[PDB]
Amino acid sequence: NRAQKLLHYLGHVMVNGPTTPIPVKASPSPTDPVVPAVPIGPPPAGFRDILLREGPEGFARAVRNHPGLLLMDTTFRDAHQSLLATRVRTHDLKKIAPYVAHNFSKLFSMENWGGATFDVAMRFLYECPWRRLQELRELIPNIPFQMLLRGANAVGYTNYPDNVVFKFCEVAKENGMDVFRVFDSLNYLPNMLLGMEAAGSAGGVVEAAISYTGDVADPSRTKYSLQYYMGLAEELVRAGTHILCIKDMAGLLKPTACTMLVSSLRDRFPDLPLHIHTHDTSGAGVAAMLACAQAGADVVDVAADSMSGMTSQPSMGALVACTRGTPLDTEVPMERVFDYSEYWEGARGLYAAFDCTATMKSGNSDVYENEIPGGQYTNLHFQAHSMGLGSKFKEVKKAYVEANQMLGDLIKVTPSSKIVGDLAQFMVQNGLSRAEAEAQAEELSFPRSVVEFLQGYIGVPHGGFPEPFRSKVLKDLPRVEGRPGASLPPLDLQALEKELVDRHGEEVTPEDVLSAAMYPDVFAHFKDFTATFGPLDSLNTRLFLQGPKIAEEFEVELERGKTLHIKALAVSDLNRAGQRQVFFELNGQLRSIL
Amino acid sequence: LAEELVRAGTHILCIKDMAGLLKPTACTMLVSSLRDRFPDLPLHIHTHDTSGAGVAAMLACAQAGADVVDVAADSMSGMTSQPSMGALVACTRGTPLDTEVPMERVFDYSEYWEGARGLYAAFDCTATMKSGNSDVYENEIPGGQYTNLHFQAHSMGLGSKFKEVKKAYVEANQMLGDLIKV
Amino acid sequence: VKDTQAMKEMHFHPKALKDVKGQIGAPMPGKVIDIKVVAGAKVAKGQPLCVLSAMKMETVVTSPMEGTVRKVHVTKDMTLEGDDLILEIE
Ligand SMILES: *C(=O)CCCC[C@@H]1SC[C@@H]2NC(=O)N[C@@H]21
Ligand SMILES: *C(=O)CCCC[C@@H]1SC[C@@H]2NC(=O)N[C@@H]21
Repeated sequence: NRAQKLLHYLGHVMVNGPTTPIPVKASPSPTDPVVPAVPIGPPPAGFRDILLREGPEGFARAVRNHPGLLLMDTTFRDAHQSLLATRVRTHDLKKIAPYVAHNFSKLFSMENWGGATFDVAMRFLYECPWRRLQELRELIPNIPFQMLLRGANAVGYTNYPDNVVFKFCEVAKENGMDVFRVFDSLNYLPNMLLGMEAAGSAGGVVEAAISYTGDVADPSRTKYSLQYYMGLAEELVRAGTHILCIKDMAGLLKPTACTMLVSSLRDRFPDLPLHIHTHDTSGAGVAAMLACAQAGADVVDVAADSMSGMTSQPSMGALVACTRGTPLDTEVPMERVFDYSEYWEGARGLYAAFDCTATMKSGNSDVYENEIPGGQYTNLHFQAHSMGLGSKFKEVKKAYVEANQMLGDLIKVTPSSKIVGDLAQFMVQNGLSRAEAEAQAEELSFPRSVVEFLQGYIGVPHGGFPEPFRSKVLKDLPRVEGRPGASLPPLDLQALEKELVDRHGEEVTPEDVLSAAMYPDVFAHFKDFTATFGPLDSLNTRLFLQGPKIAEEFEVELERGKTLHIKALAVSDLNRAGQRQVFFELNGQLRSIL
Repeated sequence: LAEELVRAGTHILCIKDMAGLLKPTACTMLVSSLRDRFPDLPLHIHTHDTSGAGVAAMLACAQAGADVVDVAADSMSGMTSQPSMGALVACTRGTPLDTEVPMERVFDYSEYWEGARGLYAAFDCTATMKSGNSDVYENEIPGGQYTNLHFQAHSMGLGSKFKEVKKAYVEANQMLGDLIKV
Repeated sequence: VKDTQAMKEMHFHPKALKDVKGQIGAPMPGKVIDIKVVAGAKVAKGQPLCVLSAMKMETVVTSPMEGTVRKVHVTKDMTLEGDDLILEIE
């Protein structure tokens, strides 16, 4: 009945339209990206074999001792939200996997998943993230993976019980996951320690990143000076890690800030390899990255050529070409880079319905005032469009700075910009100003997420937050003090299995149990929709994306040996009750669908 | 060539790069070399942010010996345009070079162009240039012609095979030999 | 010539005036999750009575003043736009 469900789904697409909200009304171009020819032999040996033969420490000093520079390709998680709306299907994604496995072995580790990827693959993308990792394990048995997790609340946007985090982390490492990334929205050390010990308990490389905010070279900047970074770094290194990293979403790392920070950090840790993560939003990310590489850099995050710049990471080509006659010696051929960029340039036009460069269109200087995360700009644009503030997109972000000033200058990355994003959206939706919103902050109803932030469920900020505002908003509400997770009542997920089985579960795996316990309602949405319309993420991205016309013969490989050729022969009209009929041709069979 | 030019008699000397092929090493070596026997004559550099790292090379040239620098407005920068105002103004804050120009005013000057560029919807980089392309080393295509070249090719009707037109350019160059095209 | 085939479109949607404080408006557009107050019931200062849901947003309505409600313009599960008449408190 699977083929019938697929035909029903395609007909519903053709007559009704795509279910997912389309930000920009554009038709994907019928240009098939070229799949590069790959070698027949097995993938080469990178650094996965070294870690498999050794412990985490072996991989650590293997990274540390190596003469050269290590490349963090981010053309699979970063680039999505940096350019698109993290709105890429997996079907075309498994079209360079043999090529990445075979040609690319000098690559350090790959950024496979993300919390955003999980949310989109549970809400809009009708796929299963555990599967997304599962089929990708066997296509590249060469390179370790890297996945972005955080300390207190693993995958959701609010804190979660410790045992729950323990079970996600263990199961994820079990699936074949390689490297764990952990951070926290604030500088809250207990959250970082919880994430570190979770990553160790799973067993593997534990890499520590810390957010960089403000100018560390400006004498005026006093809240976040060099010493505040240094003390926090000392705390983190005594906590226990393998690789030390820096988080820079806005990409505010000047060349001077680059050199001073790198020299200061390496000054007393010439043992830990260093990881750098940044976005080329200012337009001068490449020179700063070059200076960082010169000084002490060890791992450098670099984007693919055709999804680079703008709000993304620096491209492969510039970094490779500049580091030619230097001892740094990236030593990576660029001819392969050309074809990889050509494939992505072809594939990017497939997703044109949601493209920030329609609004973005340029380098966008003047971000030091905005200080908007690179991975959140397009998401805010989309949500403003959905609420209906897309026309006043510039005005919405004009209100981001004032909200930041309302709750003060604090580090903002994942659950730390979206709340301020809600603040700015409220600011423009009620079309009001800052000072009086502060004045009449008692009666004026405020978004619930802001209230939860003031409650302190996320944690305590490094610099605090104003007292009159929290008093006028929190008012008479009970307040959680310290680390809420420690006092948080741990929840049990065994009854989740039984409830799922007795409601709609017949072969639910523990990973599905985890996904449901994480995001239950949307998990029910996924599962009960995929039950009716059949198994998705088996057809071409473009074919579903347009699916606009009849007398088009297209084959869907739901199973191997089942071509499922589909020819939309004709489409009928309304018979009696607003129900139409469509003509399909199977591989050899006619079907009349209603 | 430079010594012949200086023996002829000029006032300022300029270095032109359509494709933007001044690597930072080539930047510093060339600029220092020219400054070696003429720490008196004015020097000019004009390049195009075609590859994508033109800001780094421009910074290196400025540090070594550069005198005058060509930089475009932020909204008319990148892609295949010239380096942006924002990068050069921002990086030279705690730097002895000290551009020292109000960056707030450059912001509004850039915003004007960001708004105004939308009128010429017919004339743009468009889908051929979603992202800044490398392989400009392999192409040797001047950045000043790419737009006119595409307009002309579409005018004949080669916009569809615009891709093959440009990968024929390098064979054309070697068939006539490696000569400078401006 | 004044055209008689205009067929002016009727839309209801009770707009909440800003001058009147008793009238209640929606901070955001969206759909009502639930209502906590039935008509002819008593409301308190700083007490929640309605909850709004969006694509990825949730808002809970906080009572403006003290008194009793007269009618609930919104019943349940409807598409609400911002700053429209939903309840009045007296
Ligand atoms: C919902 O549609 C998906 C999440 C959109 C928000 C994403 S998540 C990761 C980035 N960080 C942020 O604040 N917004 C972006
Ligand atoms: C005709 O369409 C206008 C003149 C075309 C030549 C121009 S000159 C400046 C650009 N650089 C180049 O090589 N061609 C373009």
